[PDB]
Amino acid sequence: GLGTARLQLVEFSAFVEPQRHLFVHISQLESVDVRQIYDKFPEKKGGLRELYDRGPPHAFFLVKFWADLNWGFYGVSSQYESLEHMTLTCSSKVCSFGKQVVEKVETERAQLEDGRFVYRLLRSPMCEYLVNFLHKLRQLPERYMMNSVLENFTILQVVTNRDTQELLLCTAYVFEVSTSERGAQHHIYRLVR
Ligand SMILES: O=C(CSc1nnc[nH]1)Nc1ccc([C@]23C[C@H]4C[C@H](C[C@H](C4)C2)C3)cc1
Repeated sequence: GLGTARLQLVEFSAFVEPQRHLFVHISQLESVDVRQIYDKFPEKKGGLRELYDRGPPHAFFLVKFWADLNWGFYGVSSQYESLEHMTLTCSSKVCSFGKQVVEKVETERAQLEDGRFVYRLLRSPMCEYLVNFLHKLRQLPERYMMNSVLENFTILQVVTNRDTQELLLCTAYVFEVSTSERGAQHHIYRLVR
């Protein structure tokens, strides 16, 4: 369960269309030390270090993906939900070799549905950098080469209460490549210290 009392992730996927092909997908708990991965994110400000210091720790998660790169419109879809009416700020930092190369900030207001509030950020066009990176990563002859390249590639997703500036969720994404026989997969972890 990737979430807290105030906010949970319902679904998340990154895909390409001409049906959809999902490179990664979450639809709806072990632990990992944050110390392990200060290096793969920015550090001197707004880093994983600074954010985890502020807390709360229970809002910090790690997701390892094994992506399916064997298959247009390149999109990302995400959905959150909560019991409180809120307006969310969703920040996404793509990092290469610890350095931020993309920051994407989006806003989504609560939508009342079935006795709860949903937050649907759907078919958001995948940024030009990742589309370009993806088509290159595709070219590689071996999976072990893809994994070598990917071990210096991470994403940091921060979801804050726009109105109260409070952190609701912080997710760290790291990536490997799966085979065709073994579909896309994910393993969600809890960040601790
Ligand atoms: O994390 C987010 C939030 S959305 C966004 N921010 N900028 C653009 N889009 N999206 C996300 C996630 C994962 C992937 C990728 C990364 C590797 C592995 C696999 C195939 C491709 C290469 C693409 C999954 C792209 C995007």
